[PDB]
Amino acid sequence: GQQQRLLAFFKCCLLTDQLPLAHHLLVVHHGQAQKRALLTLDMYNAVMLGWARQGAFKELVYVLFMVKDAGLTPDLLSYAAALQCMGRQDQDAGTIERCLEQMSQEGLKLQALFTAVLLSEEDRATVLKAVHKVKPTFSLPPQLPPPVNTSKLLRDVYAKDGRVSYPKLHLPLKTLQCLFEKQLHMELASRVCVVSVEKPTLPSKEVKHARATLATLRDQWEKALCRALRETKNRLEREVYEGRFSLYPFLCLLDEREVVRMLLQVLQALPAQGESFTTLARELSARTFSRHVVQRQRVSGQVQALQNHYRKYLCLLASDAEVPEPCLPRQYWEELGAPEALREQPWPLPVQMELGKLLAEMLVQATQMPCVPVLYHILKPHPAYVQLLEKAAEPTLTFEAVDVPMLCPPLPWTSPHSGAFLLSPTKLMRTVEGATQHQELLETCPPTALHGALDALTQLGNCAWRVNGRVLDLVLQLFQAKGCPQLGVPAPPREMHSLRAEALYRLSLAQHLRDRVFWLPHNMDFRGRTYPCPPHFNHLGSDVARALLEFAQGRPLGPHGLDWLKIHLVNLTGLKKREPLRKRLAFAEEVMDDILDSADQPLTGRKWWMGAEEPWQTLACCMEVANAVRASDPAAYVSHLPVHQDGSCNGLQHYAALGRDSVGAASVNLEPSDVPQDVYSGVAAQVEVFRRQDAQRGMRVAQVLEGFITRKVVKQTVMTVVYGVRLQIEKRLRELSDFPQEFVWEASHYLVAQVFASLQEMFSGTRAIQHWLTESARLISHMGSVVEWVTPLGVPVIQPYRLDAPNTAKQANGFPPNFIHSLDSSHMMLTALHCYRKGLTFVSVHDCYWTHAADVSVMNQVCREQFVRLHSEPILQDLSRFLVKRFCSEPQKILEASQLKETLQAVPKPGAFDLEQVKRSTYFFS
Repeated sequence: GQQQRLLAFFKCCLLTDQLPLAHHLLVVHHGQAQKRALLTLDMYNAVMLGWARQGAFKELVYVLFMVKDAGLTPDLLSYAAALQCMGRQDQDAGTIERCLEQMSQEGLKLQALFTAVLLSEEDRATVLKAVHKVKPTFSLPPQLPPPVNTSKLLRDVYAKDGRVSYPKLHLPLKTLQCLFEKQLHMELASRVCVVSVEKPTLPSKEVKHARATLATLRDQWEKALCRALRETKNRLEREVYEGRFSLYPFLCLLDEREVVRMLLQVLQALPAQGESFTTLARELSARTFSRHVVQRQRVSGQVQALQNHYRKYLCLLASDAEVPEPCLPRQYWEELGAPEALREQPWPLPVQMELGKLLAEMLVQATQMPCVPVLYHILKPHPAYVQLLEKAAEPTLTFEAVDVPMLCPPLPWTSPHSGAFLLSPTKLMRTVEGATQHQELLETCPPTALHGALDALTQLGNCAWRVNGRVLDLVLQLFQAKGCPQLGVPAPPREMHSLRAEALYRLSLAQHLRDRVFWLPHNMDFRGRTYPCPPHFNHLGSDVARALLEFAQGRPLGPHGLDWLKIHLVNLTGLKKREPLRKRLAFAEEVMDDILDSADQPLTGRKWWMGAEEPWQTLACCMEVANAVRASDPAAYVSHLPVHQDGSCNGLQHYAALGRDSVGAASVNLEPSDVPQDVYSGVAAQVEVFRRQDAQRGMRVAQVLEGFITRKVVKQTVMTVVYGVRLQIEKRLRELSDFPQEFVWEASHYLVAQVFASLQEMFSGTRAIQHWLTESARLISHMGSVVEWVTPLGVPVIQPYRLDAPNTAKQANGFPPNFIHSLDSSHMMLTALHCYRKGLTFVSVHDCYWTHAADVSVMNQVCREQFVRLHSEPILQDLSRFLVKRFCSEPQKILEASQLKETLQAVPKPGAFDLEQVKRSTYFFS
């Protein structure tokens, strides 16, 4: 604990150029025997590096003398730093020769020092200049091409074959450069004012009085916060000289005015309900770190180097510019020469928490509101303050530049730490829980294994997005004047105000991005799932958000694209959902008049779209069907709107493929069919028979649920049971007012149990695979080991559930769903990478694959192909061998590891289902 803080303290002092300050602490700690024991070679090297950059040869020699006094043998870092300081001071050749004589005798080879001990380019250059001055020639190692993954699944993606057509964005290179400059200013400020879409309040004395009081209050808060920052900085500095670890350099990394402004912005943004103190502290620490990194890059010229590099990179992503040899974005960034920043790595979690907590305490204490403190400590905004904000109705609402989607193409994920936002540090793992373990597995793993995940994430991020003007205007009209809950636009009206605020933020961002093209990067999850980095405007949020968001890129519909759009509209409405595709197209032809009338008069018309399950998506597809038919050639028409191709229960499909089941294949459309089979309906029928049995039993849950087990409710329960770790299922039951809501929770639980039993009874492969996975997970957790496994792609995935040791039951039940999510992510990533080779634009929303109408058929075929290949590869056998080699090889717990050996060895036997027919399955992703 303390050692990590001390190491963080010394690295932070290098960034603030507070070398005397850091050295004073080091000397005091060295004097104390107990503190000296904590002191380590890495800390000594950090002080050495700072003094070497400062060029203080005498100070560096004193640090080396301290190293000898401790008795530690100087490492490669120590010698690289001594050489760099010698270069900085252009010291005589004899001293450099004596330093190289001390090296290797007690400093290892100079080649090893250059290859390892990664340092800033200035540090390397100074060390090399010293070596050049000294007699040795240094023998700089030559550069070697980056390793390329040889895995069979990824072989096609990473092959050197030239028959590839990588997509290029329509926007010109110069326009992309201007967008880059706008994004760079956004990152610089980490704050962008966005106009509110709420109807402006009439100007009045009370509203104006509230605004004037608020402005005076903000000025007072600013002054008090600045005074508090000065006082805290002085106290921390006094502690540092005294000899006690402080957060003074952490506070100095960012300017006092900037820290005060960020604190005031957090106070403003804090919602009426409030936010957890730990979350707020984490947010403040991460923000301080991001703004510091931005400042360091601009002052040190990393921003200038980034401008040059990124401008060169844009040629690949700009249609007008051309690159002679096609490459993936990460490969391009690597061939150009990734400028890896050292600061990219974050502070230790204790230090981050301490900093965030201190800033939050400063905000709470400093801010005072006449009735006293604005913030109450689970921080709660003062009720009068919330009322004042409501009366003021400020036109502009400031959001974080990270929260807003980037106006520039996302930077390639050359590494987990270095990707997405160019100036703000973005970790690859979305999940906060078990973040350290999640990324430790990623880093230990060879880079080639994670290349596929990085490339897929970059490809999903690269896709352009634009808002729909017509949909946005109609939604604004409904939102501003009252609201339509059934349609999905929140009314002004706990949950209600939060929903209204969420709609306000999303619509405000859409208004800000009224006609600009915005790029949102995609951040992975432990389950390998892909989630957009922008929280406010991610497409996953809602149906209205999906309707607003359409691909900026324009794709010709093609000969069958119009048919795909009409089928998509029928699917979106949900009418005739389990009938053949030809029938769905025919139904679209039958309901075309309603389709057009909805497209033309959403508010005052037939309003047929409102009846459909997804009203806004139905309206958007209506608009694109109207535009298609109106256009002289529908095939020529460019349809921005995404076309979605989900595949029933993907997890159930994975289970049936993993353990070959003929009935399972037929039920989940893994076997060629003409009459599509609804899995949800079959499971509902089994639930109904079990319902009759329970009705015979004393329990009345069945009599309560009679006639109240709809396909939609069974759908939610099936998804939860398979690819879920219950709230949605109970909510579905609540919607039915007729259904006795006295047993909503009881009914949800009973439904979950019955659906799980039904799924196991109908599907032999599903029951066998689930049973083996659950038993293996339980017997792995038994040894205090969280069940980790490598996906077929090669990405490490580790379950993060912990109890303050692994929980045997949480891991045991979680493992089948997490494994299913890992397979789903692997299948989606293979589909995305192959589609990228084809040139298709692929984005994954939840479990649904989204692409342009022309691209739907090719995406479907790629999906089928990848699925076949994936399952044909021995997923079960490889998992069994992997888990044996990992957990079973445990001398400490060998006694139960032998029983785990037996359990893993008894893999579920495959049945008799041919995977090849999946390709010929029409309804697999229809």
